[PDB]
Amino acid sequence: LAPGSSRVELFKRQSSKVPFEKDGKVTERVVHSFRLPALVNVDGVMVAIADARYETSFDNSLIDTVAKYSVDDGETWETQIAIKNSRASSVSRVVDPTVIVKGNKLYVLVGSYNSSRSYWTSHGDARDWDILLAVGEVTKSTAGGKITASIKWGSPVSLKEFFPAEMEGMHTNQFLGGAGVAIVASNGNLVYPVQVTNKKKQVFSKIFYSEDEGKTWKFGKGRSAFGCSEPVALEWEGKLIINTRVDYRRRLVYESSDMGNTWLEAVGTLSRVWGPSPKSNQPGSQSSFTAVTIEGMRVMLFTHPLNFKGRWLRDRLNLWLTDNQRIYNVGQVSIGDENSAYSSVLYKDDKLYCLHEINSNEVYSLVFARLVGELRIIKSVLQSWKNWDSHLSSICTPAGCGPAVTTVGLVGFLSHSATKTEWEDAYRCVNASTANAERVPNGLKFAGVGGGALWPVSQQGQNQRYHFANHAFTLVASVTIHEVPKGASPLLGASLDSSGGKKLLGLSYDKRHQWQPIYGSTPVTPTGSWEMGKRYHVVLTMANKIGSVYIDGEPLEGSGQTVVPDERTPDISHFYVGGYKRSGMPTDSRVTVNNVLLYNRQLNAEEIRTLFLSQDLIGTEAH
Repeated sequence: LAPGSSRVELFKRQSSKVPFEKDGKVTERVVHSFRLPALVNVDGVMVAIADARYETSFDNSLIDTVAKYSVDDGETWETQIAIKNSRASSVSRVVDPTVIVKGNKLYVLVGSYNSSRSYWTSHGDARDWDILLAVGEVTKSTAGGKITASIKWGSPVSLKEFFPAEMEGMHTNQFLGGAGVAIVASNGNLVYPVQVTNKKKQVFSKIFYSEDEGKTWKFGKGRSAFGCSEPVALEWEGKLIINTRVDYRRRLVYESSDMGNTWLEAVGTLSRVWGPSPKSNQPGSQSSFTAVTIEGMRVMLFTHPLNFKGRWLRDRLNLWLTDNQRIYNVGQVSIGDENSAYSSVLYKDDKLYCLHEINSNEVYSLVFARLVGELRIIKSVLQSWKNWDSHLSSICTPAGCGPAVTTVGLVGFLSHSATKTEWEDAYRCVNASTANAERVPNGLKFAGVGGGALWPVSQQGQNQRYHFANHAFTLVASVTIHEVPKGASPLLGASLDSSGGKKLLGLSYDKRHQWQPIYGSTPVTPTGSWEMGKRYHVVLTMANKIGSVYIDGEPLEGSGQTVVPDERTPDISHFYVGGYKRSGMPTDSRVTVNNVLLYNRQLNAEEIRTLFLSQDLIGTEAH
């Protein structure tokens, strides 16, 4: 939890009480565990919705959906049960409450089970299942000169009638919301990303939406891959972005521009960025994933535990900030090494909050945190992004001005800022490590075996912000060679392995004053010519499994070559710059590199030309 931030235990395990209604009687009952936080703003009233697991944290036990609401930004709260289970048995439960806010209404979708003690994904059929929608209506009043609010919960309605018996190649079994908070699309539709099972017990995500305020529901035709559960979605630039949990694998993120009719993996932005554990081989988690506008910039906030412990412990809830280009680790929201899996982040009236689980010995509370430090950090980073984008965009490029330098898809930029061991990302997300580097205006001058900079890709580890590079990228830099090498020496490239010996696409230079563009494993053909001391503009582009290298805005011989065998998807380890940064690699690159730009797409010809013409103008040095 960042400095300045603070929290309270709001839904306190084995302590907080809820109004338990049964057989027409209501008793204030202590709840063992609270899980599945959903925190929203309904017309000025903060509402925290969750599972009240009365007797045990075990999923298949007695659970009602609890709501707490506050009209003073979380200082004080009222408590209610928003949805009660069927009371059919000792383990009846309404589960995975998923919340949409629209106007003054809360739409809450829950699965409902009567007696099963088994996990829902293990059920061979739906005999124990129903899917219910309850609507809470929030009204504010000022009887008494002080703001008050109340929420009237309607009886739940089954939406089972809207669940088709079959979907393409399958027979449906059950579905649930993805938990947390869902959305109202810009066209007014209520949109729930849902997790669905078929009779083979596979799980997959779908979009389940309503065009008539929840009276009828439809499923989008398309779906995620199997294995994607607890989906969470937001709308971004006219598309749904569906961010899914994949146990034991990296999280898959999809985009859909037609209400779920078609799903495309967001390989160029957010898919596979977030791993569920350091080695991405443990269970995943529910995640808060929202689009908000902070100081005029639309961005997305995403949370997920880092889970260093493994299994479902899911310690170290981390918050991420992204404008769909750069992905910034705001930091750890939870405290120390506590288990802290599920969460919900709310941005309301320029304050940031998070309601999240803490788990000791399988007894769970929800803490309500005021993310003061986090918002401060976020605003600082966004200012940096807006400022560098503005700086680059405002440059009058050489003819009257030429086309603007493009910042669309610009993800990282290594320029003037650098410390003894790092070359700093102007966008503040991923620095490059360096060796044998001397600072020069807008870059670094390298020399000696082991010299160079390493801009990590898979080397980022659990969370891989540059994963998009495995699908498409453009890497741009200005370079100057100061010494003729003994053989061929590296200047710039994307490496598939840690050494730099296995390259996806790179540029080297040789003793015959020729460039050696390297296209994957293709035998290298030296080409062109360069002179010592002259600065050259280098662009490496990769898209559709094809690599190109440009020098001074012109593509080198060999460009347009396949760099990825059509079968697999690359796993780039890092970009190397100005050397391999590997003492074990035999080369000595004596070169200066300035202004390294990384884009998450293949730049077009005009864009490349503009960057070439504007090389002397883009540095961060004076700014």
